[PDB]
Amino acid sequence: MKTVIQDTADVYFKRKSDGKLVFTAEAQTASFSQAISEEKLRGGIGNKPLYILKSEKEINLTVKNAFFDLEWLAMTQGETIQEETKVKVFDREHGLIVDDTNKVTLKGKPVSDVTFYNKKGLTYKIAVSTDGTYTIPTAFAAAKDKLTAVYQIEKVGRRLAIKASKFSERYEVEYRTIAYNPDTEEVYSDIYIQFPNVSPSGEFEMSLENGNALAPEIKFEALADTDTDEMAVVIEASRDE
Amino acid sequence: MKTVIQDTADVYFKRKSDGKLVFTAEAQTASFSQAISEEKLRGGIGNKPLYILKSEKEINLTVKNAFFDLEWLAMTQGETIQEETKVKVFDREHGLIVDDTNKVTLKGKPVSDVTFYNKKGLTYKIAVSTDGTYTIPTAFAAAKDKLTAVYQIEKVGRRLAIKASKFSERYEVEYRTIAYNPDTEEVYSDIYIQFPNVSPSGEFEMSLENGNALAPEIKFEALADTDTDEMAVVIEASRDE
Amino acid sequence: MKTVIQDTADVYFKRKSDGKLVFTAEAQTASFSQAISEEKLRGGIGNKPLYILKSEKEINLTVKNAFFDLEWLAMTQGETIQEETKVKVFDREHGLIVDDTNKVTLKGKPVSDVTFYNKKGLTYKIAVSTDGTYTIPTAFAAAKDKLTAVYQIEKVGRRLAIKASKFSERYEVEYRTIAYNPDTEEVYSDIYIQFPNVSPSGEFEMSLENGNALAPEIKFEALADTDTDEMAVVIEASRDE
Amino acid sequence: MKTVIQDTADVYFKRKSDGKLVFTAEAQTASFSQAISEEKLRGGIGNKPLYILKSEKEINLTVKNAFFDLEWLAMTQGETIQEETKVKVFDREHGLIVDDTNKVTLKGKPVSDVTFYNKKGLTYKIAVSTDGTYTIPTAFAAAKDKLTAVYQIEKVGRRLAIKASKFSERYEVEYRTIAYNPDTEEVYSDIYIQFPNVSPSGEFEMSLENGNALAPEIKFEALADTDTDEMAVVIEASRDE
Amino acid sequence: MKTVIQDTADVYFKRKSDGKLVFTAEAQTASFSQAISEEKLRGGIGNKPLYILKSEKEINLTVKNAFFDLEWLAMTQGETIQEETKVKVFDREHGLIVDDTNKVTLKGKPVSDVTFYNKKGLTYKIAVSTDGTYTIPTAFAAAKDKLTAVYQIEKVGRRLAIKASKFSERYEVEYRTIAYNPDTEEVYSDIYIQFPNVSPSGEFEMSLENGNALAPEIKFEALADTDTDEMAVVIEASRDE
Amino acid sequence: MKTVIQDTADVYFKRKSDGKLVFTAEAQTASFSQAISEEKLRGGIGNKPLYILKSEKEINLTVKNAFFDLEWLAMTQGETIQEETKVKVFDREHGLIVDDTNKVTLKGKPVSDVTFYNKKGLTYKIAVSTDGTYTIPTAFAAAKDKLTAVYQIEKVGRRLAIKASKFSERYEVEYRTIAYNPDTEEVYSDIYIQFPNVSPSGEFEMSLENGNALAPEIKFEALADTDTDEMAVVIEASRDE
Amino acid sequence: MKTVIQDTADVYFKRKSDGKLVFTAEAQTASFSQAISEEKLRGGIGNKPLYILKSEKEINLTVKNAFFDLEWLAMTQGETIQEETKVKVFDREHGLIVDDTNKVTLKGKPVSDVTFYNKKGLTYKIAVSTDGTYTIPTAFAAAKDKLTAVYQIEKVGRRLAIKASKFSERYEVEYRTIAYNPDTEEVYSDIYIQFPNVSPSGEFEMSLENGNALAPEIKFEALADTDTDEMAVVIEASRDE
Amino acid sequence: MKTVIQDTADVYFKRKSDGKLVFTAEAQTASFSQAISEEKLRGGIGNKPLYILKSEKEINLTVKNAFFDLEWLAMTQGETIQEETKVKVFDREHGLIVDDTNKVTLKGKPVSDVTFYNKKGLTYKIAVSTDGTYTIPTAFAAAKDKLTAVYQIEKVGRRLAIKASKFSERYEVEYRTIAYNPDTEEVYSDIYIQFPNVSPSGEFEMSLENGNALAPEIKFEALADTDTDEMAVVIEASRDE
Repeated sequence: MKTVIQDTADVYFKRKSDGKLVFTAEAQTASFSQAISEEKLRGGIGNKPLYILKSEKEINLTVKNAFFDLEWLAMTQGETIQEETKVKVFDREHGLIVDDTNKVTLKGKPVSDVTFYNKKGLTYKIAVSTDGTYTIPTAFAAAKDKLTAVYQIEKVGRRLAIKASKFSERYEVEYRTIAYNPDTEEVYSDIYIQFPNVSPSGEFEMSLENGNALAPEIKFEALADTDTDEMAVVIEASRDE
Repeated sequence: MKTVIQDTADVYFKRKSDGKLVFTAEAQTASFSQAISEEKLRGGIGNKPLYILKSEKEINLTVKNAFFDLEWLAMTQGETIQEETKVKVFDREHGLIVDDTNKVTLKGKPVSDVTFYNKKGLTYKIAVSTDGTYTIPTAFAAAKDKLTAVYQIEKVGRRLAIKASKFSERYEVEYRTIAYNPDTEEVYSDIYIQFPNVSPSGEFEMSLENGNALAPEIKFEALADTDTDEMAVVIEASRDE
Repeated sequence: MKTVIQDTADVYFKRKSDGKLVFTAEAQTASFSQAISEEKLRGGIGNKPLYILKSEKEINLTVKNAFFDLEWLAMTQGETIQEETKVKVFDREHGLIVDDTNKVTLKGKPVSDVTFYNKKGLTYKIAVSTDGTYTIPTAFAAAKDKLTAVYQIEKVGRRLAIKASKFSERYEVEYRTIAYNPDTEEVYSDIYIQFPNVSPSGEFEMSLENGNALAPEIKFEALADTDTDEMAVVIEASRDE
Repeated sequence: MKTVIQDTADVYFKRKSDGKLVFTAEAQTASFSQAISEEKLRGGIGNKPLYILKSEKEINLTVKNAFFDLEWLAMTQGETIQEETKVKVFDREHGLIVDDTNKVTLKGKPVSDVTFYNKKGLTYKIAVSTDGTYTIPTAFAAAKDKLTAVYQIEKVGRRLAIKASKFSERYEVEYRTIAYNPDTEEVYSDIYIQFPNVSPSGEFEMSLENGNALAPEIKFEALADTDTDEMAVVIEASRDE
Repeated sequence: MKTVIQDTADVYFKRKSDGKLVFTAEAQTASFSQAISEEKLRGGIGNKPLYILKSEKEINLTVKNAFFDLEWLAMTQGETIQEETKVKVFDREHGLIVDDTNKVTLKGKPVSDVTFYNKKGLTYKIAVSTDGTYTIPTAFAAAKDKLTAVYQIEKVGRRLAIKASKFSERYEVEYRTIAYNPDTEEVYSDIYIQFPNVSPSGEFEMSLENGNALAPEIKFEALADTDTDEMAVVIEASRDE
Repeated sequence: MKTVIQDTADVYFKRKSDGKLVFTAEAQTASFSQAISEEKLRGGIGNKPLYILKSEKEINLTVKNAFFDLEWLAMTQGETIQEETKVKVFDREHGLIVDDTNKVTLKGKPVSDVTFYNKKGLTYKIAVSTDGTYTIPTAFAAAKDKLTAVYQIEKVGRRLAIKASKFSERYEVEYRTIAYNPDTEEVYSDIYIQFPNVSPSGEFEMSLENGNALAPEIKFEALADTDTDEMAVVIEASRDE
Repeated sequence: MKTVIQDTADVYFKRKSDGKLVFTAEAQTASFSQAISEEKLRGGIGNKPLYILKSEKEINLTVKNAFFDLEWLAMTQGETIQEETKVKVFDREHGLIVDDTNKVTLKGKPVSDVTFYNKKGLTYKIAVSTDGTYTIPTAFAAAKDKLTAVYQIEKVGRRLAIKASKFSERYEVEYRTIAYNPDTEEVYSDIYIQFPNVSPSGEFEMSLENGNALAPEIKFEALADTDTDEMAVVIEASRDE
Repeated sequence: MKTVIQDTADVYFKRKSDGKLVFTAEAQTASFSQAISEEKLRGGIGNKPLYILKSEKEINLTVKNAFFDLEWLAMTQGETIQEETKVKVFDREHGLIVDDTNKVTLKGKPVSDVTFYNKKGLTYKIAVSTDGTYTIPTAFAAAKDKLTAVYQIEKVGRRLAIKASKFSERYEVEYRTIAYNPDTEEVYSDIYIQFPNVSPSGEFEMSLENGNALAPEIKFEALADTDTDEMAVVIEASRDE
């Protein structure tokens, strides 16, 4: 019976090392693609084909969500997130007014060497002062001027490390979607697609566009189950259960 | 006479072994492509080619429909759709309330472990309780909290299997489209593009995106016929004869 | 908890030799991408164990701004910016009128020879005259006609030479962005991406087309740190801690 | 400082062979690109990237004007335009009336074979007639019908021949543009880019579309100077000096 | 000399196909608004305009009448008015009182079913009431209540179908205006804005607004006649004849 | 100083080719506009507005008089008034009474087919009767009725043609107005707005409405001067000097 | 608390360099509007909209006065008033009684060609001389008849200059309005609206009609400040307490 | 049944982040609008026939008050109001009489600069004088005259900052209104409209006309709830309960 599919799929992930379950109900794209190649045998005067050898197969999976979480990034690297880490980040203060004594006051807690910029693009590089007041040369900026400061601070958070010697883990995936009857407009069937023995391929892109959304990508490549030689199964149920 | 084409084509199939005329008249795209490659032999002082050798042709077919059928994906593979098979799928139930005596009531019928998710993110693996209720611990959710449950259940339906198997059966594809007269507007002729020996290959792509129009995509490669040494025939049949 | 990221990160560049700080709070695009090398351990029935061989990791960075700064040009070609340098540039004059005695007046200060063009299109090349008035041949121009003049003048300003010597130095790069709470659209956390050992790369396209802004684009590419074996660090710092 | 560029550039070409200078004040695209061959050194466990190998620094130039001028595309192809030459061109005549004697009369001076087309799309292949009168076959058309004709004529004009020949001519190129101050909306700087020792590499591309401007394109390749190992210089001149 | 005009043009429409004439009546509004669309070509610094590529013109007409006639909708559609066509409409019979035995009669010659509405708005659909009796159930209404009845009858009259394709029958418009002497204040000239080969355009609007006249409006687009290119002609006459 | 303006008009046009100063007259409306294409450059977190890109500065002109003159239609389309051209116009006559012999006598001079309208809506199209008497068909009407006739006649007068070709005439325009001092309500300043190098464009619009004297509308477009690069000049005078 | 506003606002303008101050105390309208870009984030089964995904922001200002000040046009175009400049203007004279002996006495000081117009309306381009009376061509008019003349004079005053390439600078704007207590009707608070870093926008309409005042209109677009990221400040202060 | 509504609605706002309730009792307009968008899937051959797909709904809310309150536009831009803050405002005195010498006094506390204007219109800037006396050049104005002064002062009040990187939060809304009866005219029902999960879109327009009341306007955009899949609910009632 011909159907019409118009939604995305609910995607279920399972880890074949411990038994974790990661699910997504806000998917934006769920796709799977196939590829097959064959070889032919030829010989004799005129390399006419004499046989058709075995055809090989490969299957790829792509999943794109509409949210962001660090678990999707931890999946593609195989490295555990570390809670409560002390990191060193950058910070910037704008609109600082010098006094007639050529001194500015910093409201932050500078850690590294402080950098000062003025309205012409010149740079000053001055170490951390104890009392928060610095001395600025008269050639840099005159009294009643505007300066900006850049420095570093300590913060607390979570950490994920993208190393060069960590590609890990093997998963199992399921897709679920619905299919409609094209005559009475009612939902007719539920379609399930099962992939056992998949491996996460390293193809990552984080584009922080102007506006827009993130929509992370995750990509898998399918293998064959050892017990029963299957790579993907498609089940078309019905509303007769 | 020069004409105008502004519509898609019907994509009749027919297997050679046994007559199974597969029909589709609600197509969205039908495309045909040709490429030619060539090799040469080099020579003496000037590296000029001497004589031609090993020139080949290759014709590729692409069909994109608008509806969806499981007998359209069984053509790329070589397996068969096994009716009436009992399978295992995931299931999800949102919004379970924990009562005063730290218990939750389950409305489904699991055939595996039950995974519970709280409002920030966590896991709890418990086994099937024949009574129907489950005792959530105290450190997970206290009372008047909303939890999510994920199971595995059983269902009956059609079941395909994408294996690495032998694809043998060859088909006879034929397209049909009508052409219009630019001067006065009525049909002038019908255009047929009959491929005489085609072999399932190339690739497949199922992209489930959150809009609509799944548009299943299939490709084929046309090989030279044995008796007539043909690959594709283009026919223009006028409506005046 | 899942969040929504709709913004462009602020970028910070720091040279690892001295510590020059160049930042941008006006960026339009900031992205990084990953790549890996994949192959299969396969062959057929004999090599039934199929396994994915993963090797080699690539991390690339691209930043697109909206203003123009010459420090970005100086970064990709390691060379200090010469300042207050006398140079020679072209300058043209339009709409000059020939007098009765075939003598035109130039109000510029030429250095090289002077080239004169007429309205139909020719060229007269003459040397420099001290008083600033040049004789004109009778055939090339007539009385009360229109001419234009081109020469070279002297100007001062900055300079930066592109030599056939590859750049040097390595940069620490930081991206900073923010994430939003889904259910109640308030700011939840700040996300930092850090690259500790990253080299620039030469991929420039400085296209100046009419009616469009410049939007410079710079490309970096990452190498492993020699101690921690890292290439990038992703930090998610909550705003309530 | 951080300037804004929102306009194209005026270009200047000077030939180093004799003396010539050609400029543009109407260009539509001025582009300058750099390409460098980069490979990686791979090491121990995980095939980590450690060092980058750079070579082959090349610079290319792209100029697209708004007018069509035969002297400008003669730079990218080394030849000379032979003015005032006779040549053979194609000609087409429409709307011919045939009398009752199956006779047709042409106007013009054909030099080659005459081809006739009817209203259905058939071809007639009559040779040249001395008095410009032809006798169409009865089956081709009847009285009070309409036919069109194709033949060849001779014309006088210019002529440029594209061959396989070495040009070996050198130029000096200069680009000039203006740059505004973002917080005062006044012109702040003039930006010059200088290329000595350029050569006209041949990558011509000409596309004529349906109702669209042509914008001819010419490409150049910049080579290193043999006196100060420079390939391009960048100059920023402030109007306050 | 300085004609004053203070009236509305008396309009006449004529058709090419057969030549019937309409609008022997009084109008309210007439216009012939004219427009030109231009395309630019820009280049150089500042995007100065160089040359144009438009060569286009258009003329539009709008006529508004204070009366109603079915032919004014026949010119906005590609169809003819069919006459003596029996058609089905809706009638009504308001006012019914439920008695003890529920026996009330309807007058007329109904064809379709009758619907009855009470205070609670219950439908209680019944078939054709062949006699003048129909029952009422208790939950519908009590004794001595008020009901309203609706049904469908047949009528004979003129008809005008509206289809979704095809338009023909170019028209000729003449704005018969009258000019008055500025001094005498009596007819000085007779303005005859004639317009050959106009085409109807479908921008119809029909709204009824509680007692005000409908005042239908018709729109036209004027084209060059065949060869003379006289899309609009303005004629001034005199009373001196 | 601040002044109050209540009057208008005093508009002068002067031709550039020949000296023709037109309508030293009192008008109704005389406007003056300005348009600039502005686009916004955005970047950073939140896509903040930070610069405005401005170009394509244009100025238009609008004049509306109080009388209708064909000398003012000639400044929009370049086409000379073809004076004394015989033209074909329409004419209707009312109050025709049917006699007892089915005869209708026309006192006019018909030159085309005549159309008769009855009291109900029957249209009778008949050819020109040279005897001055018309035969009345029996089915058209009965005796002692009122009939209307419509036919074509010829007349003599002026004629202007609207084409779609060329406009190459230039003018200089000046506006004069009066401004009063607010504290005295006496005449203080004369304001002159002068536009050099104007060009007529076609944007005509005249609506003939009932009971309303029209205002013919004429539009122009100002263009940049060749030597002064000025579009409009605003001049304020003083009555005390 | 709750206030009632029924008045306009006093408007103050200040230039951000050489802070020229222009204020108005007789205004008619002071408004400002805000706009943002909206979208939707969707996903999952169905297309349920998840969140809003807000975007770029815009603020526009409009001021409408009741007097005429030349400085408003001088801030629409980034130019300066040039005081005490001598220019040429037009002049007209009616009521010229034609004196006998072919003389007409003048009363002004013509500087250019004098043009004469007769009763029926015709031209006559004479030239210039100290002829209190010129010499009439009896061909034109007769003695004791009417004549009108038009010529030019010289007058000194202020002037502006609208150039083809001019900016609009940047400004700070302030609106002041009063608020009322709704229970007792006494002035409670003063509301200030401060717009820093705004730019004038050129869309100027200046229509002069028959007794309609002039009512100027000026428009601004607001851009964010670099230091505080502020686009508008709304203060309720100056409360009489 | 059929009810007549002649009243406005009372509005309640509820912030789902801190538990803040905002209540309106003096409203003028409460509007609620709804739109449905549907796209259709099309097949091939001949025409492109149809199939109806799933549709989407959008709901908008609009509220208008009668009193001005700073909390209303504090929700469009989510940002708190800081109390008792120092601000700089403009001020001016009129009617200053110059002294006998040539000096004037000011009974205020200027901050930045004083810009004197005279009765004819001019400008004389001078820095702040500590003695409270200012000297004017005699050419600017003379003694026994009147001048005006404009400057800045400092004040203390409440303050709202409209920033370019801050949007609103999530809210819940309810409208209440009263219906009538068309026969007994007493009262029939209370109509409630409830909107969960709304978001205030920024479509802001506050204008200050002369002698016209100010009514602030607020807009919203409905989003479906995460539990009931609902956008807005309409609740009827009755007075008989």
